[PDB]
Amino acid sequence: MDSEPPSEISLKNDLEKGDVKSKTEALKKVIIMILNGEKLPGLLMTIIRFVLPLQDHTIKKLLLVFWEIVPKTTPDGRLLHEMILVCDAYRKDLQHPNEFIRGSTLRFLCKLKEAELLEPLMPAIRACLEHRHSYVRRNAVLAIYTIYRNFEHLIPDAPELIHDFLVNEKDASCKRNAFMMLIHADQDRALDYLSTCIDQVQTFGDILQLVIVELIYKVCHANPSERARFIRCIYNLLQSSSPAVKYEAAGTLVTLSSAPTAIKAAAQCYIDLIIKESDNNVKLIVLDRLVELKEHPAHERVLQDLVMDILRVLSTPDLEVRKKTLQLALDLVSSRNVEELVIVLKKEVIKTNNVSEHEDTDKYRQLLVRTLHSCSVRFPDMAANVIPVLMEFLSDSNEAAAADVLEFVREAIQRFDNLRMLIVEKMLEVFHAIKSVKIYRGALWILGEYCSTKEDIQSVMTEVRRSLGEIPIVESEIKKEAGELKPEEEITVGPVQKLVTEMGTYATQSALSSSRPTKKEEDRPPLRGFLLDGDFFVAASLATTLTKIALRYVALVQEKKKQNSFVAEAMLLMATILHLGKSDPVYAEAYVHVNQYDIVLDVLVVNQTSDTLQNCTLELATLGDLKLVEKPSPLTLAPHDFANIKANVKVASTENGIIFGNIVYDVSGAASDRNCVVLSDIHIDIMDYIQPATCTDAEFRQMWAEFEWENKVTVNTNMTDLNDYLQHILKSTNMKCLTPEKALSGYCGFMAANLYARSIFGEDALANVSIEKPVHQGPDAAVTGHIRIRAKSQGMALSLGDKINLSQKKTSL
Amino acid sequence: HLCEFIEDCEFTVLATRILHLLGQEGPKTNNPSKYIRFIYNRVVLEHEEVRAGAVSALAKFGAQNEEMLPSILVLLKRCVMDDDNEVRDRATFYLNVLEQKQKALNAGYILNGLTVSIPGLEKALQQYTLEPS
Amino acid sequence: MLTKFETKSARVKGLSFHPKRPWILTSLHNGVIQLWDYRMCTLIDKFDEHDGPVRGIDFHKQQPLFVSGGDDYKIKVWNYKLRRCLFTLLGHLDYIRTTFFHHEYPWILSASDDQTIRVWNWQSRTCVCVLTGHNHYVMCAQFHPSEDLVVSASLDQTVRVWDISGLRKKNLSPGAVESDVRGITGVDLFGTTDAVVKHVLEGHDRGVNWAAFHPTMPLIVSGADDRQVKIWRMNESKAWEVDTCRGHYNNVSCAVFHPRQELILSNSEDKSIRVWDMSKRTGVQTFRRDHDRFWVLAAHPNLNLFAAGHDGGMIVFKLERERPAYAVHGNMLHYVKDRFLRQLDFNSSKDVAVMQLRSGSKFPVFNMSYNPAENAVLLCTRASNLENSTYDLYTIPKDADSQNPDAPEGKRSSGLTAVWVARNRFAVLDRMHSLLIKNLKNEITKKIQVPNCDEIFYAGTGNLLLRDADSITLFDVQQKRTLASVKISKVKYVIWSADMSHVALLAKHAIVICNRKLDALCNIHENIRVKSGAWDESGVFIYTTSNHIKYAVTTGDHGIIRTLDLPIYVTRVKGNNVYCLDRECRPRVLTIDPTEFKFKLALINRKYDEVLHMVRNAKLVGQSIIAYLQKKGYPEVALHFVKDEKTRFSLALECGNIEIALEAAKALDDKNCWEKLGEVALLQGNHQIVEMCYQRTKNFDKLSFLYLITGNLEKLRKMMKIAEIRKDMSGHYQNALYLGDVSERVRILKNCGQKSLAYLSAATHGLDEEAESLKETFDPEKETIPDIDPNAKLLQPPAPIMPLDTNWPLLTV
Amino acid sequence: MVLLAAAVCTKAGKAIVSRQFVEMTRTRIEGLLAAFPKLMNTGKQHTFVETESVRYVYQPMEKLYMVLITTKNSNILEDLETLRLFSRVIPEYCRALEENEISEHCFDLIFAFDEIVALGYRENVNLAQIRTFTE
Repeated sequence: MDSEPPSEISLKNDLEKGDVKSKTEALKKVIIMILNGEKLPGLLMTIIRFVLPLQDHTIKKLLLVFWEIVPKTTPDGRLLHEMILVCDAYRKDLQHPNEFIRGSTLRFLCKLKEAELLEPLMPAIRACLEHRHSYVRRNAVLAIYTIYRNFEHLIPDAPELIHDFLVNEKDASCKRNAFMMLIHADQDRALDYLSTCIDQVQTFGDILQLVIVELIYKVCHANPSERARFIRCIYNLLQSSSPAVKYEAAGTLVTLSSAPTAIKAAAQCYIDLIIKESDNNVKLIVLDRLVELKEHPAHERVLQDLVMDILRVLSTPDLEVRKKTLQLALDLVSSRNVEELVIVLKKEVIKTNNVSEHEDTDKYRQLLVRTLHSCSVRFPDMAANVIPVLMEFLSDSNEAAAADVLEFVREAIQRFDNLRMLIVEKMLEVFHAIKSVKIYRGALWILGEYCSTKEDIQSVMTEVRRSLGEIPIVESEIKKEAGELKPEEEITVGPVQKLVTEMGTYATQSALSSSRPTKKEEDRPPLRGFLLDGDFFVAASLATTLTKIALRYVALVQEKKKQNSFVAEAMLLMATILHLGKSDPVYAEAYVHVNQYDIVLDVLVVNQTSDTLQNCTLELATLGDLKLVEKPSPLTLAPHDFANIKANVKVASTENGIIFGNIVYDVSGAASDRNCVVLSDIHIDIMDYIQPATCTDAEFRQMWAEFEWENKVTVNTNMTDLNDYLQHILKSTNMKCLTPEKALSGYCGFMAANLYARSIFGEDALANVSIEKPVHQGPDAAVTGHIRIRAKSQGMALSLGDKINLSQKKTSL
Repeated sequence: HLCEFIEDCEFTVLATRILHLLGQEGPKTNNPSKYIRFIYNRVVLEHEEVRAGAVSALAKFGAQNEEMLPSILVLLKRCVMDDDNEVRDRATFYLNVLEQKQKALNAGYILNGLTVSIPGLEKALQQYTLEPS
Repeated sequence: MLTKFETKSARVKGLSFHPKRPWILTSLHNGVIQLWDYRMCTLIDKFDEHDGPVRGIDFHKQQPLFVSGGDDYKIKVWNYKLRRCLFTLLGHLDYIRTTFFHHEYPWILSASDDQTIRVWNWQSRTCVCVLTGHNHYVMCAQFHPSEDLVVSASLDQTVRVWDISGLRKKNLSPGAVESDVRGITGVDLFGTTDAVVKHVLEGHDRGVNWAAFHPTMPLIVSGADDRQVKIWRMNESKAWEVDTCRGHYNNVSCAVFHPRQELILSNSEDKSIRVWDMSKRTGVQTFRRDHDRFWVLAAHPNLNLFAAGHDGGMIVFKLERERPAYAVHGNMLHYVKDRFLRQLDFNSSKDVAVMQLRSGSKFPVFNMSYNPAENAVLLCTRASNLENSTYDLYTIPKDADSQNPDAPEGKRSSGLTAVWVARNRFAVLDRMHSLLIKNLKNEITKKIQVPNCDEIFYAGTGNLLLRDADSITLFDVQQKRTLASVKISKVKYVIWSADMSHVALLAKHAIVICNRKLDALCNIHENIRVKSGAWDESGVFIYTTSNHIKYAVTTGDHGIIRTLDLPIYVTRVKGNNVYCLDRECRPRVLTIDPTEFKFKLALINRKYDEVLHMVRNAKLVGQSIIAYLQKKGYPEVALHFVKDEKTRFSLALECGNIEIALEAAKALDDKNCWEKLGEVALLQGNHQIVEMCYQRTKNFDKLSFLYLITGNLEKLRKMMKIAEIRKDMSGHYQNALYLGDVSERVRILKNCGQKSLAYLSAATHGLDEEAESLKETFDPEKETIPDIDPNAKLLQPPAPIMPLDTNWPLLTV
Repeated sequence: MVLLAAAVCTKAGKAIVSRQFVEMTRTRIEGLLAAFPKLMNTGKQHTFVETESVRYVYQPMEKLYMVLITTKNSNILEDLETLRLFSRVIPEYCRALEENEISEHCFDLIFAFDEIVALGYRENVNLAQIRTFTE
């Protein structure tokens, strides 16, 4: 009988039957239905009658079982007395020669904090005063303590009965087996006795002595219990810069992340921390101790650095461990992050050296070039390293492989003015075999800026200019680029001037030069030719032309703040980006009142009628996410009764199977068809059910992408900013205004709120409230705001859309 | 309004259309601030060609309307509309011409802020064959 | 036809409509019976009462029960509230096809396929009667709304009308003493197979499977095994009244009358359900619903919906109206037609209804409209949207078609539509489907007029002649011109004040009440759109927005007057009463009370003495009397209710006299209140009150600070000691400075162990001896001269004021 | 009490047999055991997993969870050790875990629970000790 709540009639029958097995099974079936929480008092006389005196342990044990989980509730066969049918003949049970029945009886009897059993539990310590097992003596210290807990904090429970009444706790210390139920409030002499016992311990018992009294002067003295306290005590005597090298903490710690890569990744972190405490700049974070595994002697054999190499990773162990490991290389050794990121990047970025680090997918290659290159932009020393490695990247000599390479290096030159003169000659080489945009773009920029340095350019450019591949974006990049630097410093059959001619043709003009350009018609609609066409005031010469622009870098460009940079090593970053970091007539009148922060729905129940409505009961219901914190409890609604009855309200619950409308309120009365009527007290909305939750800009952005929010409305009374009406109203449809999606200035400055919720509707809810408050001569519609809304199938989107207008209720009875 | 859709799955092209049109018209019909706020988010997570488009458009947008210059500056300093890759190069040019230079060039360049080419009306014939295939 | 309900259950042999409630029972061939709340969508019961087909099903609503009959050969009675079998009885010896319940005593009738229908008395031991005649199966037994007679449809080619209180049937010749039944050729030929004959009816269509009545007619229609339906008079057994309806293709299981339409609805065991003309008696149209065969039919005796049972399940289907147009005059509701004929007026919480003569509608409603003075009703008839029909005007208090044909009142004339309009006796009509104006020449206008025409909009309903083609257009009195057009969001209704000059329109929050043309007088405060609400011409606006009728406002007061037990629409407010009718159109009325209204009419006119009487438990709530009256910043209302320890606290800061605060603060059992009121206290000016508070919040140090500022020295010392012990070094420390000598610090600091600080303080005052004590007890060296003096005079003259600022003067207003 | 309940669960969505030492967790016992043990106590194949602010210690046996729950704790070794001793005692009564056989020996298991953990303090048990009681 797993859980069957109607079966009590059969149990009575089964409980006495003249067959002992049946009786045991019955009583067992009662236990299992109560434990789940089901019907049990009908049976009581039957249950109690067979078992009572006997020394036959199994039925007695079963009855003994049922007296610690419901004795108080059941009363057919027990009623209320001092020597109840729980203990009257269980004084026999306590005083049987078999330890088990006595012991069991003692154990339940003393366990209860019952006051209708207080006297019978007190000399119940007799059953276990003699200690036939470790179990008997432990059973005794726990039972005396449980007696002490049960209203006997004074002389009824404190001395000895004949050996224990609160003194097993003392005795246990010096006896062969220990266990101290003495944790609080008990004899001082036993506490003292436990200390002595630390030495003459029994190990289970030591965990009991130890919860009470901890800290040792020793190293130990033995056993897991003492050992477990000991690592706590050690952390005290050296708190300083974490544990560093984990103590006896290490054993539990592995299981704490049994799923399976995460342990190594964690372990790797600690091992890296431990090596050294470095400068602790941007991603140079290694704490713990400065010297404890050093770094870097030149006589150390086979050195520290061997372990450091693991941390430099491509994936060399698996991805979770990889992400931890790349950060960890950066963390022990660099200048900041820059130094060790360049080494690390050199390995990752595409080459002709190894083909286990090159790939023909263009974005990844490109990104890897940008990561290597960002280190230079960060720190100078890296410029010198980067440029020759970049030329190796080029040497791959696939159209695309060159292409990616050329694209970053060209950015580097914008930063690094006439420093990378050397690269230009390498960069031209792979520009001729071509099937893509990227190669043309980049090459034309290097060869263009670099012209003073070289003289090749008609020849290199011209094979490509009459070759094909994909050429949209090529136009833009060649347009600003081709002439640049020194007015007449090249010549192969086209000097720098031919280049300016070319540069202009490629931009949007027409001219025979480099055997004509591939295309002329520019990239995306805004860019066009014209700016540059106007430009080249002084023909490709460092002055105030293309050259200027080329040998200068747009805004601030420093660090790895992503200003001509990309922020570490490209593969590690994907993982970091991913991390969102999300945090019968009846009359009612009613108002909601709050006194001393108690929120209640006031209801007055009125019988305007002369007719009888007796049988009157009042209930507030649990609909779904609405709940009663206590229904109105008066038996009112009688002939010409006016009553004030208070129903307390909650807003947060779990969905019930009954209707999901406004608030259900139920009054009952006389009638047999409609004994229960549902009638209303004032408004509560569907919107309550939504649950508020919040987003950060990353979670908002991810969800924006994840599912559409095209749906918009413009809501009146969003004249005001985010903070005022809009927040308060948004709150009531369990929403909250978080992070921005705005871009403010002297022409821009709609207020933008990123909203989130996680509705109990199987959807989230998100929105952006844009408040069109004029920051221009031509506003949208002046003050008002357009709320762009969604939910996960946009079923709550709509709630956001209208619950940001207005919202107010009041009455004054 | 259409741009409200989907931040980066809407594609390079829609962002390029609101961007190109907002650049070129220079809205006084609605406040450009919604448009700018919408485009600003799209650029971050969408392709190079649009992000490059967005800086150059902004520059033309500057030259045609004086008002606009403050938004150009918040957008261009960002790691997005400048300082990516292609976006940087175009930006360095477009920015420097607006910021630094006379804007003889910028002024000249905007004639409305028009597209890169004016073809015929391509869609209708394409559509005719394509539908009962 | 609209599908209200459709649940696939599989082959439903029996179907019955509850006459009390809008419920359906179905008995299935699968042996399951189900009771459905078809409007609510909630399964009431489900019983497998027999293995095989259960062919008959009935409601036994005399006490809240359902009755079923199955092929167990029994009529069983079942509880729908307790789900138990109330009683079981032996109907017959074969299939119980249909069962019917007597309302005389708990007698049950069962019709069987063993050729008899019997009635059995449970209450006693008796089987009271058996009614015999059939020679082949009584397929169905059906109640009329009177309990005296039943009809049975049997497949021996007859319909037998029975008496249930009678032995079989009950009749006796007055022209002879002999039995009515003749077994010989008389004026008709039949056998001897009855006790007597009251009425043997034709059923010839090779046996009739079912028979049923229209609720208000003696006429019955029967569907039979062939493919015809035959309509019979059961009240005379005429054969000059019986017409045959032809349409079906195979054996017709049933045919019953549609209560609410002038059609007869039939269903057959082919695959079609066919609908029949009830003024022509042949098939108008056939529908296939492709659930295959239909073995049962049902027409609602509560005139709700209509239902037919099929072999896949059953459907209850809807041919009814939703949201009808209406107006209330003084005690008369006038509404546009809905099910259950004409009803209205009276009740206030019951779903019962009762009749009064106030029918605005008494013929197909093309238009129903009130006069703006409310003296006539215009009902436009003979449908059409062509250019002509008829319009009949009725008098508003009691309505006939014509009142007298010899009197100006109740006349009729032609006009496609006619609808009343302002000037308060006028009407405007369409009689060419243009806008024509109507006069009669004095009194409420009844006579057709052809001059004046327009070329915009199209005739329909209204109250000011509403016409639509893209908007709701109000038309003028004597001008062809559009008076104005309204375009707004609606909840499917148009709400009139009661006078039909004015109109109320529903908007995004609540409703707005407006005058003639579109001019907004006010907006009803309430978050959500109300279902309906009406204004007693202006002022007292009463509305429904849920299940309760509450006043938006009366004289600036706000109240919920009372709740009803059903959702409802306000019919309008004309008089003190507000009258309501819902979708089904059951009435509720409510007297506007002097409950909530008097209380706040009184509080507004600053009467508190009046207001105490006014306080009743029909309006007490929690915050409109006992805590709403704690909402004046110069307490007035606040003074009156102050019973809550919080309201008392509040009251005190709003005056600025915190003498009461401390006590409320006390009774709030809280420290925070004492410190905050103490601060307010310092603000009224007096520091005695501040001290007491601040002392018990334990801000001895704040006090220490306050105290020279206040100019006490005695009190300042008390603070020093009781802050000494706390080691508040910006409490105990203060006071020594503040008195002219520093000695207080010296000891406190000594106890802190701050010997240095203690010496410096002491030494400077020239208490070098104490300074030395501190040095000697602790580490010496007192010679050192810090960035502060270590021995330069400290003396201050403490507080020149003789009366202190604990004794700050006050008068208090 | 430190130990709220000691519970044997079936992840059928119910507490099959369970023990409430002193009247506190009656019906409460079933809801906790029913939700959390279904997800492996929300574990990942880790003996300690904590969910809804209640420490759950467990061991899976078939579709069943033998579960120890605490919301307070005195020592690391101890919580496992009572569960462990329980796991020696449970196959003696029910031949592994299995809902029907667990159900039949409600009395056996329940009695062991009272004996093993008394007023939430982890006593010790053994298969021979168990015998005296059910004798």
